[PDB]
Amino acid sequence: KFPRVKNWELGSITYDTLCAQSQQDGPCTPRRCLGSLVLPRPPPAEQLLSQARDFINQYYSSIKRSGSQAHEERLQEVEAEVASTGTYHLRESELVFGAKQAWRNAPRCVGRIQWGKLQVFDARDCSSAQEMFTYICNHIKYATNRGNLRSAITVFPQRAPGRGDFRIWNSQLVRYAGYRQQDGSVRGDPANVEITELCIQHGWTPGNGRFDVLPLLLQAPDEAPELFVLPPELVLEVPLEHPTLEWFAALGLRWYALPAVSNMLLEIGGLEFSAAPFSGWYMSTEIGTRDLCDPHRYNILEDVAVCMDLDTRTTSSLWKDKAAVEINLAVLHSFQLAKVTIVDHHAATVSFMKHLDNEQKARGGCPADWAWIVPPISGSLTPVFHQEMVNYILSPAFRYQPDPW
Amino acid sequence: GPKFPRVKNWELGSITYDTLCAQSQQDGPCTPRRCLGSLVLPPPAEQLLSQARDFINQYYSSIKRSGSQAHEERLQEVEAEVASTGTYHLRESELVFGAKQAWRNAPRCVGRIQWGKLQVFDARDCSSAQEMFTYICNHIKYATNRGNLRSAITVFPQRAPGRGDFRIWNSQLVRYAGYRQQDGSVRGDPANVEITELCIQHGWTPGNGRFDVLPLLLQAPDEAPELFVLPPELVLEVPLEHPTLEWFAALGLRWYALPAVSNMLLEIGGLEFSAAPFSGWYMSTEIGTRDLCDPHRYNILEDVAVCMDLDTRTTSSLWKDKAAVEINLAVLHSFQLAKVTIVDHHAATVSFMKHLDNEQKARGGCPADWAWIVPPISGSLTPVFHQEMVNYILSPAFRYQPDPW
Ligand code: HEM
Ligand code: HEM
Ligand SMILES: N=C(NCCC[C@H](N)C(=O)N[C@@H](CCN)C(N)=O)N[N+](=O)[O-]
Ligand SMILES: N=C(NCCC[C@H](N)C(=O)N[C@@H](CCN)C(N)=O)N[N+](=O)[O-]
Ligand SMILES: C[C@H](O)[C@H](O)[C@H]1CNc2nc(N)[nH]c(=O)c2N1
Ligand SMILES: C[C@H](O)[C@H](O)[C@H]1CNc2nc(N)[nH]c(=O)c2N1
Ligand SMILES: [Zn+2]
Repeated sequence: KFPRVKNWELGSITYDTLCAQSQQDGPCTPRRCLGSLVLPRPPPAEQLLSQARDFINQYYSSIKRSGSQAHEERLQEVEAEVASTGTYHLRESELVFGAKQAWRNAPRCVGRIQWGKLQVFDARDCSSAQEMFTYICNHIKYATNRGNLRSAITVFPQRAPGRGDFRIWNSQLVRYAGYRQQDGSVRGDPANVEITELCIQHGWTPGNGRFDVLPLLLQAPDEAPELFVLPPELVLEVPLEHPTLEWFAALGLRWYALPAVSNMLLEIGGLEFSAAPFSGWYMSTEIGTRDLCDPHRYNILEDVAVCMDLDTRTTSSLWKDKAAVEINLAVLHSFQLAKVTIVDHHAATVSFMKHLDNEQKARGGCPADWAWIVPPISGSLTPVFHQEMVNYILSPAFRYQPDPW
Repeated sequence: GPKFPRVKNWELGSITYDTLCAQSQQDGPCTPRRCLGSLVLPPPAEQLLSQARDFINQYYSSIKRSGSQAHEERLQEVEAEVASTGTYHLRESELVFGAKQAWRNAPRCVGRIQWGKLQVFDARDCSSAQEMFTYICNHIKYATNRGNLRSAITVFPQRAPGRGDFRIWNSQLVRYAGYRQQDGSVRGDPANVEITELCIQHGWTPGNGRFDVLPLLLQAPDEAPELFVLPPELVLEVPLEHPTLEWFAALGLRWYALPAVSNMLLEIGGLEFSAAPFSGWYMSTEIGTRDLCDPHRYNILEDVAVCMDLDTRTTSSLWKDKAAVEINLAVLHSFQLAKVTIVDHHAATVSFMKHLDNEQKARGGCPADWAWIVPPISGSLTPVFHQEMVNYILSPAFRYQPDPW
């Protein structure tokens, strides 16, 4: 029934009872495990109503007023609206609780110890792409806070039956352009070649650098997306330098301060918010290891290794490993020097272990995706590597959705 | 699309579908409700017959005589033998095929590109613990081959109804003792404290070093295990030194050349070989990262970092990452200098990607455990991190079994 969960470094054991609350299926079956796969392969009134009731029940339990008079009336309100219109609307307080629970429930997030502190901006009164842009600029300004980053989420209008969705085409609010060139090489970020081309197609005059901030493509229901350029002063960037390798700064690398996912769907009580960008702060390995070292991304490993005069002739000199460590150290040093919030992978995983213990006491478990929680470098040097994890889907939740184009 | 799991490589953008998983006849630990992929450890003549028929079918398919008169005759011979004795026995060629397939099918082994090159030593005529020791010493001599390691497996008699099992109590043929200290600490390998104590309880006079090779505790059917000391000349070890850090040699670290798992059960056609030690050669991270750096093992990170004069007072200095890389480099360098076979994690993972492609063409897939295939350091710097994997159980197989005590 309840899975037994062991930590091999400490020998401690726990049982996950929270998974019993999962009402949505994952990709695995007794025949085969697909845990390492990245992506998965009006609604029934009864179904929506059951999801709504469960959520409202979650909400009243959180404010210690379960079964109260307020609880009963709210349940009747939801019942009334769904029966007459096929859908319903959340009160702002419920939306706030819901957004925090969705973060708390995200199996792939190692930063969940911060779940209770989230600034929620209600943007459900948005009726145009231009209004979306204003809300997004205010989100960025509040979240960045001159380097003292604050977690936030802005929630745009929910999906509605037979009507197009509000969407942000960009995968993050701040991303660097990727320009395809003659022989097929890429200047900038290869991961963003498609969005860059769409921006150009929608009238953007492209730059030609390696770190050009992309404009936003915002879309209101059933209308073509509109292009908006972020005011440079709102986008805080950090030039990268190394504490002892004087020549590193000359590589001309930099990264933006604010990580802000904008392509995920927020589901709360059966309602779906197709545009609900959220942001916290970076864990250093995201930039130092994946963005800068992935072979299909900036792929700077060899350049740095050569500068360090390492032997790139064979794998056994571990030049890739050495270069990677220095690049991650540069990221940490640079953000600290620029006074911009960032967390290293050791600190982040240590806090996640504390989060697991807190949740075991609070809810009897914590859904977690081991392959995503363990950092991309120095995996076993962190406590999470030695910790067995149980992965499952709880609601409220953040989920992937199809690209709008 | 195809009704089989779709598998993507995110570095290359390539896609394959796994059709081999359709051949699995044993369920794993996952369900649609929750994934337990990160967990380490999650006869009826009628049942035995089905497993035996499947295996014989696999064997005749491998030699391209499926459906032949010989295939049908062998199936009848197995049914007749099980009918009158309750079990059956494998032909020499069937055992060789079976042992190679068990390795080929092992989801947690990154060295499977070598699967077709396994020397299978038949020891099914073994009748005493003394003879088991002779077979084991012969395995070690052949496999070590003075540093030019050769993959091998020695198969002792299968389990038989009502009769005791043949068992090797040690987890590996070569392991270092772990001595619990007065203050509660451990001198040596913390992972081997239990087996060490059992050896002492069975008459072994312990040493007092950090790298004392343990004696073997061998068990013949229905007899107390017997103690055997391995002749030092047969156990090849490698003193550890670093290519540029001259003081590393002074730490007095060392490791053995031969990795030889001895506590796993080899299952072929329903038959169970409780004692079937196998050995290949080490991937450097096994020693440099797990054995030497795990907190619950030798735990030498701080010692090395202090010698490197790193800032061990803060996580952001990445002292653990820096020390781990140098320790792994020392292991590679030392084995190479000693002319002892070893493979670095970059070379091993590249060879495994080739294996995946070979198996896609040969069998339509390859069961693989992502959490185990991705190395413990520099995960995303290797190609396997970016490769989705499907995990499932195929037989013949190597399985864990309960400790004999
Ligand atoms: C406070 C600092 C935070 C830290 C350090 C943190 C860190 C991380 C990291 C390292 C990842 C993996 C990213 C990747 O590899 O692509 C991640 C994923 C995720 N985080 Fe957090 N996070 C933070 C705040 C937030 C906030 C504020 C939310 C939402 C309210 C959130 C929701 C998620 C979700 C949904 C994912 C999975 C996204 C995906 O599947 O691509 N995180 N986070
Ligand atoms: C030829 C060189 C080989 C290399 C480099 C290699 C490497 C590895 C590595 C790195 C692991 C993970 C070990 C751990 O983290 O505990 C592993 C696991 C495994 N290997 Fe291989 N292997 C080789 C040969 C073999 C042979 C000859 C067999 C059997 C005939 C084999 C059977 C397995 C099995 C069953 C596991 C899983 C063990 C467990 O679950 O604890 N390997 N191998
Ligand atoms: N630290 C965060 N990390 C998640 C966002 C950055 C991540 N490294 C990334 O590049 N995510 C892709 C994932 C696309 N599926 C994106 N949204 O563009 N988030 N945060 O709120 O603090
Ligand atoms: N490379 C191998 N690795 C597996 C053996 C060494 C591994 N690092 C290890 O310590 N395995 C534990 C497994 C504990 N479940 C043992 N048997 O003592 N095997 N080989 O045949 O080449
Ligand atoms: C194939 C594999 O699932 C994929 O490369 C995953 C592994 N772990 C990850 N972990 C994090 N945090 N982020 C990622 O993008 C990935 N990618
Ligand atoms: C809890 C987690 O499954 C555990 O620490 C695993 C992870 N991956 C591993 N991978 C390998 N090769 N060997 C191991 O012992 C482990 N341990
Ligand atoms: Zn699974």
